[PDB]
Amino acid sequence: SMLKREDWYDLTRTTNWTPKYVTENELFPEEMSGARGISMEAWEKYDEPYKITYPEYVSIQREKDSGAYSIKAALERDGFVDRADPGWVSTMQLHFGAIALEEYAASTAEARMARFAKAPGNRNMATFGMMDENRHGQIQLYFPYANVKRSRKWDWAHKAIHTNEEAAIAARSFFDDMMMTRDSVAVSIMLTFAFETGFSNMQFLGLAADAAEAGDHTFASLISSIQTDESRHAQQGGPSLKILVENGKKDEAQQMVDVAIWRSWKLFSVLTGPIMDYYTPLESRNQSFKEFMLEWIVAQFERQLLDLGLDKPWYWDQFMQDLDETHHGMHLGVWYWRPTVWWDPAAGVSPEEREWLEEKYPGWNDTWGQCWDVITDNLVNGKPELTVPETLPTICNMCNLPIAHTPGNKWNVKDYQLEYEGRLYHFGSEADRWCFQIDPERYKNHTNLVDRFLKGEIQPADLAGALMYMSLEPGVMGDDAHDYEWVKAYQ
Amino acid sequence: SMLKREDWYDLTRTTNWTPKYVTENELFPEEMSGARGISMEAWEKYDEPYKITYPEYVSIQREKDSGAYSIKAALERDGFVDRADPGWVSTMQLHFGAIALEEYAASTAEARMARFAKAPGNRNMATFGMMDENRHGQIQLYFPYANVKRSRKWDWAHKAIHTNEEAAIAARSFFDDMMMTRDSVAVSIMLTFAFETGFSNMQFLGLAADAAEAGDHTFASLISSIQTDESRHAQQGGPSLKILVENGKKDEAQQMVDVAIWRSWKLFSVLTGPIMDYYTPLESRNQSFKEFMLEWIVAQFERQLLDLGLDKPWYWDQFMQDLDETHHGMHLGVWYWRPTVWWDPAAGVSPEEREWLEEKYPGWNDTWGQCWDVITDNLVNGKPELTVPETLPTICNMCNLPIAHTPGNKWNVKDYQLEYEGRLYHFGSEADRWCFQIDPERYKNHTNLVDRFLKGEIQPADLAGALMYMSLEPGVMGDDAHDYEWVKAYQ
Amino acid sequence: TFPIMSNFERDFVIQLVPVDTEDTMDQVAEKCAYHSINRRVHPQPEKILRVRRHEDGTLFPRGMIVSDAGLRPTETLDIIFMD
Amino acid sequence: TFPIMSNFERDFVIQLVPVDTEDTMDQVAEKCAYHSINRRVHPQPEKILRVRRHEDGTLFPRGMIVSDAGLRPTETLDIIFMD
Amino acid sequence: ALKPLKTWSHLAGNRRRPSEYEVVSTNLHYFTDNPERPWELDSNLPMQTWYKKYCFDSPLKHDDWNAFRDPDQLVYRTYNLLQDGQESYVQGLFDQLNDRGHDQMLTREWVETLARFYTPARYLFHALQMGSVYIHQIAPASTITNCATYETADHLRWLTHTAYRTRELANCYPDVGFGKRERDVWENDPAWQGFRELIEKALIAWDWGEAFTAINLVTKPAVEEALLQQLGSLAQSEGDTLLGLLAQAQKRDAERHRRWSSALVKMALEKEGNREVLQKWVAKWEPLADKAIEAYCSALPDGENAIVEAKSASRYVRQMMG
Amino acid sequence: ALKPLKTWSHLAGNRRRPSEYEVVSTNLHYFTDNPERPWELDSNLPMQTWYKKYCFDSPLKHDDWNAFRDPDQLVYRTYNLLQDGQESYVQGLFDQLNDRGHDQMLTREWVETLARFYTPARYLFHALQMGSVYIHQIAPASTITNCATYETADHLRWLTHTAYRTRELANCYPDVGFGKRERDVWENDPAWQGFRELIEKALIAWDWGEAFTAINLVTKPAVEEALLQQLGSLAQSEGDTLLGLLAQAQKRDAERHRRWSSALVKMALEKEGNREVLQKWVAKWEPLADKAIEAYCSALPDGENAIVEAKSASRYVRQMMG
Ligand SMILES: [Fe+3]
Ligand SMILES: [Fe+3]
Ligand SMILES: [Fe+3]
Ligand SMILES: [Fe+3]
Ligand SMILES: [O-]
Ligand SMILES: [O-]
Repeated sequence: SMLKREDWYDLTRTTNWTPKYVTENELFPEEMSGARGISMEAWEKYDEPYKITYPEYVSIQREKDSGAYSIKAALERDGFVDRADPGWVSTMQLHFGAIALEEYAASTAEARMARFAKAPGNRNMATFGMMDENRHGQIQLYFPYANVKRSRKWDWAHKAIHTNEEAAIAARSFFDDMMMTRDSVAVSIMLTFAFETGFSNMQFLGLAADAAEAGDHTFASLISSIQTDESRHAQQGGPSLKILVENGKKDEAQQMVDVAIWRSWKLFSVLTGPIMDYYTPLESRNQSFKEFMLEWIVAQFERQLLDLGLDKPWYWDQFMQDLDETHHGMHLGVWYWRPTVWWDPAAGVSPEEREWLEEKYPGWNDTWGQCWDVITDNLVNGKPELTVPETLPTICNMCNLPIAHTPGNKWNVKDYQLEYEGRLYHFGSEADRWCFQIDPERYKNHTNLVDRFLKGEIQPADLAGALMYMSLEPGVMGDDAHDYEWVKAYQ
Repeated sequence: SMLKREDWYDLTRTTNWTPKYVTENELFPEEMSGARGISMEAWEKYDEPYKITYPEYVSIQREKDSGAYSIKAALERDGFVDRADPGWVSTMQLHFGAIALEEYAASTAEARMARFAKAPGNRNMATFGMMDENRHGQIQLYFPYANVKRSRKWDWAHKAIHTNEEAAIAARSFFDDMMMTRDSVAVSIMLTFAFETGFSNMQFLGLAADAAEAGDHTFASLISSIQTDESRHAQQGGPSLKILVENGKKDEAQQMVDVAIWRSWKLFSVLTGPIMDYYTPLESRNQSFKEFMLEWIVAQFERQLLDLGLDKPWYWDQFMQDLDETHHGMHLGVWYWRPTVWWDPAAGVSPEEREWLEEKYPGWNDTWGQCWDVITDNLVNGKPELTVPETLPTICNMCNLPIAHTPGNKWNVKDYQLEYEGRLYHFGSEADRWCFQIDPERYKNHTNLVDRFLKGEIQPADLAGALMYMSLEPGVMGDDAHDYEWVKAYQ
Repeated sequence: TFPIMSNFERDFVIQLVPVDTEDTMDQVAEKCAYHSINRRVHPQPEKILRVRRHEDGTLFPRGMIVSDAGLRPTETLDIIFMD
Repeated sequence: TFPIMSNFERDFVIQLVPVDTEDTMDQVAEKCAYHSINRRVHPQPEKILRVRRHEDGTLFPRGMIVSDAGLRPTETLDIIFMD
Repeated sequence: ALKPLKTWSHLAGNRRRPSEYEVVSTNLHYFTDNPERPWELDSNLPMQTWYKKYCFDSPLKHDDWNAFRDPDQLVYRTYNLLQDGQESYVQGLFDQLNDRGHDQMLTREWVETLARFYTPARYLFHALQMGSVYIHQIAPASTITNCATYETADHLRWLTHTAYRTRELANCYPDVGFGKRERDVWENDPAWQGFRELIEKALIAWDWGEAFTAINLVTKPAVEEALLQQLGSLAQSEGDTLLGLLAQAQKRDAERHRRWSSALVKMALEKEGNREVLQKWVAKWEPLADKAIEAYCSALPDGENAIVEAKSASRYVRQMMG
Repeated sequence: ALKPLKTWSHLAGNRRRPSEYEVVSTNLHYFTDNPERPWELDSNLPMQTWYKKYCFDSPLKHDDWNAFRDPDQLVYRTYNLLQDGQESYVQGLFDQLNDRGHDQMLTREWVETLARFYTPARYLFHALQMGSVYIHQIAPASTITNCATYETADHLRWLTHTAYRTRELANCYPDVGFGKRERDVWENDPAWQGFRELIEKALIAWDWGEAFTAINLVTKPAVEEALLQQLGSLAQSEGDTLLGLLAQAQKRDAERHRRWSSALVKMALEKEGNREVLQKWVAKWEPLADKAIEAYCSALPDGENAIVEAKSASRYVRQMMG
């Protein structure tokens, strides 16, 4: 006979001891633990809601991988990739590039909590979390690798984050901030609570439905499996948060959460937004990226927060508005700047798509509709050089994304400039600026793509030179996903 | 450290002992063992080429099932079945019905060798074989069962063999003969060597390619997995055969092999033939059922046989010819008699299909082409009652299949009648007759569908009464698979 | 009544045709063709349907009846085309 | 030479436009529109392109030059429509 | 048109949605459809006669054998999940007790005991395999057959262990003739003759009810209590810790064969007259079991006590089913 | 247009088609791209400083750490296949040695030994977990990190065993205070103080090379030979057959941590001056190891011999890598 789990679980996490031969602060340096003056004993109240133990873990996760890999091998010879709508293929190539090595780097993020958290429950959970992100990175390399002979773009599942291409910087800007450069307690909150619970759990679900809808079962199974691992380690922020409030640090708690959501929001607005509203086929779309947000992301935040004893962030209202406007910005950026990304952006402004865009976001053609009109005339009329660019957009120094908002009729493109020690920074939104301002030393020193150009770091200082600085090359340089098929409809 | 397999394997099969408290013949009754006057010691030379042991078996086969079932579950919600060309759906529904419970009954067939063979190697191999067919039957029930709410026809994966519907009788006629009613040694030869090695191994491969081609991956994976189990137990006839020849029974050996192939040929000509040449889409066809036979089945037989020290069967020549003619017969039977089978036969005589049929079998339109012409005019001209039947075809008393050959121009439909103890039997080919004749007592007593009708066993004795006797009913009664879509092309 | 098996010219399949002890070779052929002509074989009104024992080849006068033919029940017969 | 950030009316995105210390507000606007008119904003030859400091709202006489504008490098400026 | 169903047609109206076990195991034998002609061939073939006589005409009668249900509810897929786990454990033992040279630590005496009492059990175990596979092929329902199907793999499982361990012992102790001597020990050793007679005679009881009883109700508990319980207790008290563990592992298999045997008996008692039928077959065979447990255990250290413990433990299995 | 490749671009021209191991493990860390600014943020953040100093400026230098290759070649998928097998075996043991009430057969003395010497090892084992996870997050290559990743799960694996076994012992022997006493034994028992000082001090060696050495080259063999080899030999000679087996099972894990540690050392020696660097750190830490093995083993039955066997067995691991 075996014991029932409940009977022994606590001894797995009864692991704290009073050091003597070194001191608490030596063993738990504040820069890595972030114990915040709260005591060892008071972190021992840390109690995770979802519990697992070594033998269960290795047993379950063996199954998950047998499934996934068996399916991959089963479908391989049918080469579905070869026929998929290239809106899809692109969706995928962007995902692997931006995410695979960040998943990997997440294991280190977890590794951090695993060594430096004063909460023993947290330490062990983090070890599994660590194993989870090891899987994710590994599997999300093994899968794209199936496709390397199909196109060089797939090599980017690996290269992307080893480059200075705009997206890689935006990516590393976000992850390094949330999960690589923060103390243990900070990480639990800014990564597992804010980002993983906040966003990627529901995104991964949505992505898996989309994959299925599109007929890529290999990919549907992939995302779907990974998703099953999320809560096991995503849980880790909750208990941390409780302990901080219960213990008179509601403000610091509050602040990291504010920062965490905004930065996560901005990355999300360029990686998921444009896919939902432009790369997915018109018939395959269940809802708008805005409908998806409200329903599946935003209520959940208020739910989560009220329950923790926190308040909605100061910017919440703006956020609500920006749902109508940001991602259309983000999308227009990427498409217009397409030879500088590693997949083929789908334009998504065929007529039918255009009225869908109007239904979901009333006021669209009279704003975002304009710019696209001009682009369209340009390809109608045989002058398509006026739909690639000849300069660089202003990059926000926080999110490392283009500063952009609504234009046309209600044009309202704003820039939240700030001067700080005889240098001028540019901020794509109020919230981005405020992030820098509350923690200036964390960012001061850093330079985004435009700064580097402006400083002579990119040589030759023309567009072809920026292309080599970003490791891009013909064959990976992005063009219109449908080869201007949607053009014929205006003529 | 563990031992290497080679070191201990022999002791797993060193299991014979000299009984004392009972006698050899009591423990091994000749009707179940078929030791054929050959000695215990001389059966101990029986040496299987493909070796496995318990721990390897349960370990490998665990993997095979994790794969298969994980894939089934993965694709389920996409309901591919709902859209498949109904040539496919039909192919499947016929397969499950005719095969699933015979797979099951095969475990008993194996169970027989497992208890009654004097060759110890054979006994253990047969135990695994037994486990293999347990799997096959089980899995080939679990899979169709996914579809029971889609159509009652799927219930037949289970019902079929519990009925007196023509195919069920043809089926049970073949299996009961080869594998349920023969001694241990007989079975190894007539089932594992002649049928499993001879036919279903290569068929299962072919079926899996077809499933994939058709876009049913669930099914492709199914058949493909099962196929991986075949040789492990299919091997069992070879060593038996060697021992019989090495030991002066080349003739008995010879004879069971002759019988085994013909009966297997005939069942194969109605179950696989018509699928290859009529239910598969025209573009999805790699080769003709005749090209497939020669290449993948017939050379292999000569190979196998020469190596064993046997000769090609007396009928081999005829067999070669009959490849041009039988299955087209078989197909025409089924389609014309369609409300009496449990799936929707695909006509397959659209023009393009018709020239393909001519390419592969030159002389076709001037033979099989005719009957189909008349059928076609009949649906062109609005009289489609003349394309269902009002009588019963003459059933061969051996294969329990319709007596049929080439008609039209070279009409050559023959019947190999035989009178035997004041009753007249009918035989669909020379070989079928000869099977009865060399072993009359094995068949004498039996009555095929026509006999039963002719004797008052089917009441009311009209066509609607035969339909109830065969457990068929509207909703499972077979109609044209494409709903006469291919009709429009003549008008 | 009597059972026989009908091997109709240019058809693929032998069938079961009940006939009557009193039918003529002619009326046999009528009963047969019902199940083969205009279902699967083309009519030939330039022609006349003869009736021969399938076993050995023996041809039957158009006018004799079952009873006179010395037939084994269930017996297979050819139904051919002549003039 | 001088870097500035161009906030062009009815465009979505601020861009980097090099100009020269000697350019007029007028010639600035010429350089800007190159990257926004007929790429993404419709021309308005019923109109004239003015130049205002983005930070605080301040409007610049069509004829003054960079050097006279007291500009912080990299500074963002509106490029609007008037008459 | 007949409406599409919720489940298989033979399982309709069942309150609760049928399980995987029910879906893939129930009502599969078809020879039970025509007891006047089980097989699609002449009704006078020897095999027709064999099934009429030894399956249909069993004195052990029930109106609906398809009713039966394996309490462990085993299907091919769940069988290998269970056993692949249990093999990891046992191969784990072999692997690691080897590393440690456990075989060298055993006494000259215990080695001699292993060769007389432990190795030759490949013959006994195989004969059970044969026995249980005969049940498979004559039982009157697919759910009955299936239980016999898995038990047969279990039986071969045990033969395999013993096979493998015998090499290892021949490797460590080459002059003992392990792997060469077992047949003559099996055939000529008083300690084995009890068992061998029982199992030879058992293997020619063709009636399905009688084979079930002779094999699962009388023979198996006796082999189980003697070769696994008694020899196992001895192994351990004598320093053979591998076998003390090996045996306990196989007894899990036996315990499951008991669980389904028990349910089947529970099932036959729903019908008057069956208890007597079973009891009468037990009382035919029980004597030969006693003979077996006496010839074997009495040759062990502390002989009589083993005899008395086994006799009553194998009896206990049966008393519990009535 | 640049042509589609045969494999990843960093693996081009490699003679042989790269393995699964190579595909999913190699060249993944990106902070090693800009040693002047590892992280996409201000280069003066504490975390930038931490990686510059403790990763980039290690005295243990190599031109291309990404070169490194785990000889066991472990990936997440093959890790769980291996360990799910090995857990089936160990949970198998717990399950079945329980059935048999193995815990009741142990002597009053051995129970007292289990509480002093066996249970408190949850603290030591967790500290190793902590140790190995620190290596993960500072090592200068993803293939180095990965080896540390799996070892960390192994470490938690061992903590888990001990956790579970401790309940079982508290269940069988409630007045011993098993599960309550361990912290004070860990903190106040001379036998533990050797180990505890070592491992506390080890856990603040931040330099990646020094953490590798302190933890994998000096601390682990000493914990391994003392808690697993020595206590395990004792368990068995003292009737605790479960622990004699438990320990041998965990030593398979240790042996693999040795295999990769060994390869990494083999790798550092391709470069002049590294041997001295390693040797100098060993000679800093080795004394504290000796202190640990003395405080612990000397309190065992046959103290001095254990001390002499452990001292030389842990030394032997290191001599074999030069
Ligand atoms: Fe992840
Ligand atoms: Fe995650
Ligand atoms: Fe099969
Ligand atoms: Fe088979
Ligand atoms: O993640
Ligand atoms: O089969």
